[PDB]
Amino acid sequence: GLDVAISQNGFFRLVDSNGSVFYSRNGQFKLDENRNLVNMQGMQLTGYPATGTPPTIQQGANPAPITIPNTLMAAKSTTTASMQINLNSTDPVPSKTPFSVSDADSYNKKGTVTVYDSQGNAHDMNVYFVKTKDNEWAVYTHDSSDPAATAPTTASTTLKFNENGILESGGTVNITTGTINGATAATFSLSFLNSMQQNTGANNIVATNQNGYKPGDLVSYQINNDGTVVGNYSNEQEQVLGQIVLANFANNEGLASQGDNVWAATQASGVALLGTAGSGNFGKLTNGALEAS
Repeated sequence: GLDVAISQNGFFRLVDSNGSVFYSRNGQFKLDENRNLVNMQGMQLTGYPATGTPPTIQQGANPAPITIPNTLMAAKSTTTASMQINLNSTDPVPSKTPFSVSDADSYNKKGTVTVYDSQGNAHDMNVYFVKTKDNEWAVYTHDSSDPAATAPTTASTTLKFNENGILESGGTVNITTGTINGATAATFSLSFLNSMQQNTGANNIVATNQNGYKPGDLVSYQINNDGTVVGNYSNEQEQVLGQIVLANFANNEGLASQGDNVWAATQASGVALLGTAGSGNFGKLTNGALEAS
């Protein structure tokens, strides 16, 4: 239940299911099963549609019932990931060889980042750091979520730090996951940007990130003060969904009262002249609204 009623001039422009056009300052809307914003009589709020990719609102558009679709979005295979680590320059070179994901004294640090394939399966990617000599650290990776994956015997990259402990080379490497339940692997660039070798400390992962996700439910929608309607999604992205139109008449005294505070245009009032809040004839909405799904 949204509330964007108008203490100002301007009317919202509504249509009934037959396309007849009505006007009201009442701003109480519910999102119905048809994915329209409707008043208590079931009339549909109208505005300019969004078109293109990315979707945008054009100046040339016919007002139409606002929709807030409601259709899902696909999954998203990971193509980037990052891990920022602080490594201890005083760490020992492990004496236990060879490196093995199962021998905890064969490496200096282990971290994890969960990535996704196109089907949305999670792959828990384990990342192991093995100090090889002064200022150099071999990095092994392994998809812990794939039982058929070969154990890592060769490093995916080697981090080299300069005398000041700043990352000098080896900080970017393409990784391919294993496969899960017959689905194709993810292939992503793994970045160690902003990783450093401290003069003294304990090996510690400060941050990880990646850009994939599972077909997953999302979050909120809002009406901005220019009447643009935007959806907010759980992938940290947004989509414009429409833009509410306002109407003005040459003679408001001529409008036919329909009861409640709803009105119809007449010969006496003149035709509705349309625009948007915050432009031309119309000032901004007093605030807008924000609603969780």
